[PDB]
Parts: sequence; structure tokens; C-alpha cells
Amino acid sequence: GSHSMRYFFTSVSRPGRGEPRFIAVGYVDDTQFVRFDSDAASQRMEPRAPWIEQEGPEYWDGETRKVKAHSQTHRVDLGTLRGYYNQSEAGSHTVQRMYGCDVGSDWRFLRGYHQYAYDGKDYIALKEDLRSWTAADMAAQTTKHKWEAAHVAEQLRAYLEGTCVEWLRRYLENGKETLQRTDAPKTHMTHHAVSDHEATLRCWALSFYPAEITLTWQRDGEDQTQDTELVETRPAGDGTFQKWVAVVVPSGQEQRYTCHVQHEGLPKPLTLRWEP
Amino acid sequence: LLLDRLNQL
Amino acid sequence: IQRTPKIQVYSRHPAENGKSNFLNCYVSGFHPSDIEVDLLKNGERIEKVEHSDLSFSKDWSFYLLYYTEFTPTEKDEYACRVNHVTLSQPKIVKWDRDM
Ligand SMILES: [Ca+2]
Ligand SMILES: [Ca+2]
Repeated sequence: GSHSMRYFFTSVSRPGRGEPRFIAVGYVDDTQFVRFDSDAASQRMEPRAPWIEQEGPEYWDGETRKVKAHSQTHRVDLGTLRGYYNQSEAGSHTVQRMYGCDVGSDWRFLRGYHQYAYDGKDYIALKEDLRSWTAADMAAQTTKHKWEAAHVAEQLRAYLEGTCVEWLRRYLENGKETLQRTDAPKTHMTHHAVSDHEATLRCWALSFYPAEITLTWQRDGEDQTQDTELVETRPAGDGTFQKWVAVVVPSGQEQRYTCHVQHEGLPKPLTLRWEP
Repeated sequence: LLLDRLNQL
Repeated sequence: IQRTPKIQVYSRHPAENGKSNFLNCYVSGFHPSDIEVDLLKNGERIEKVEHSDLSFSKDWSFYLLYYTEFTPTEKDEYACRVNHVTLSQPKIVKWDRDM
């Protein structure tokens, strides 16, 4: 199937004392593999998946140098933005950055991204052409003219179509035992009476990977959204995910209702009904 | 692998 | 922007009384990132609680998983307590093994 590599960075200013709090995380698909936290003791990029631990000292020293340099860029940016938006030195503000690449089933480049936000709102983003910029307001328009003059999109395009995809392929190979394994959802249905004549049917999908999944209810073979509830996909904590969908039904009529589960690990979607 | 030098805003 | 956290409290494995498991509190959809999350056993704070590294969604809102080992029983009540700048008072969500 398709794969992705993504890095996420958050910096939160601390006007009271000291430097911003900085947290960086790296993912391959839905698997975290590296982290940096400015509050942690190591002051190094740290492994979070077994398959990245084999990387040598040059890798760890290099990623530590680069992630600390990213933290300093965010620190400077928080100051610049406070100036661009004419804000007080007294409040805490946040910058967020995400970048990475997607490859298809053949592991060839599909798309690249580099997005930045200030205080939880879009600031500037590289367009899908990897040449152009989306600036949300006039402060970001100032950044856009600066980054056009500094050949920034060229540098990002070279990384996104080159380094990013090359290293994603390396990680997919090194971590093949888990990264290239799909864990189909383990499904079951539960029944919870809500009165002496109606009940909730809850369709569960457990221990699946990757996180993408679709759960839908049908009644007599047509989609049912009335009297249904669908929770957000949630992490189990062991690297897999969970979700459920529920419907309220008249007791005795449970056989009319079917839950349909779609996932990359299922060659054909599953259909579940309540076991009377 | 991370990007290297970033351009400030 | 200030976005309030969504909360789910649930076990890693289907719960069976007397069998060890893991209690999760998944907080998501919030902004800014500073947040206080505790897992409770009979209204009291559980001390050995860990959490994931801060990350965020496409819409820039943050998410975290807080977790600890626990053993469900017939008598004990478990819950997650969340405080955030968007909340007037801490929000307590009781764990229900069926959800
Ligand atoms: Ca009724
Ligand atoms: Ca509050």
C-alpha cells in the first residue's frame, strides 16, 4: 500500500522565564519513530521504534544537531510573529510546523508538504506544486516574498522528492516486520438494552493498523445514520487502534441491522450482525 | 531524516 | 483560537474483572497545548501515569494519550479528569467498559 513520513514540531513561548517548550515527533505511517523534547534530560533526538535503533552515531548526532537548530528557528519565529502581529511580550504563543512526503504502492514519490501555523491557524504553506506558497494574511505575505527571494521552495522540493522519499524507503525496509504488516480489525458486536423494548448494538473494531478505517451501519441493506453514534478512532497504546459504531434498535429487530467494516488489511469488507 | 537549515519567517 | 478537548476514557483490552489491563484517556481537538490530565481511581489521582509525545492533527489541534496499568473490578470506579484554559472547572469522564 501507500506510505508516508511526517515530522511535527510545536514550540510554545514562556514569557515568564526561559526558552520556549519545543516538542518534535517523527512518524512513518501511524508509527512514531523519533522524538525530541526540550524539557527531557538527553537533549538528543531519541528513538521510539526498534527499527530506528540500528542507525549509527552519525545519524543520531546529525538528527540531534538538526532538531536543535529547528528549535532555535522556532524561537526566533515566535519573536518575529509577536512583532508582525503587534502583540505584547506577556502572553504565550505557539508555532506549529509539519512537513513530509507520501509514496504510493510502488514507493515512488506521490506528494510533499510543508505547513506552518501561528496560534493554531494557518500561516504559510507550500502548495502541492512544491514551487508556490499559500499565505493566509499580510504577515504571511511578507514571509512569502522573503522565501521567494531565498529559494526556499527549491530547497524544500529537493528534500521532499529526494531525501524524504529515500529515507522513507530505508525505514520501510528496516522496519518491514511491523511497518509493512497490516493488522486487520478484530471485530465483534455487543448488545446493551436501553429499555425493555429497545437496545443499543455496538460494532467494535479493535487492534488494527494502520489507523484508517470505515464503520457503517445498514438497515435492510441501506445506510443508516439516524440513531447512530461513531467515536473517533483512538490509540490502544500498543501501536494499534480502536473504533466503534453503535445504533439503537427496537428489540427483536436486530437481524435487520448490519455493520460494515472497511480497512486496508481486509481483502473484502466485513459484515457483522448481532448473534441472538 | 529531518530537513537541515530552515529559513526563518 | 481556543478549542476545547474531546475526551475518551477506555481500556486497551476488553475488560474482565480481576484481570490486569491498561486504562487510557485520549484527549484531542484542543488548542493551546497546555493541559492537565489525571486518571482517577475512586475519585483519587493515580500517581504512575504516563503520556505520549505531543502531536497534532491537520486542523492544528493537539492530541495526547495518558495511560496506566489497572485492574478492573466490580467495586472500583475509574475516570479521567481534564483541565484546560477553555474549561471553567475540571471535566470528569467516568470509564464505562462498554465504550
Ligand atoms: Ca421510544
Ligand atoms: Ca480552566
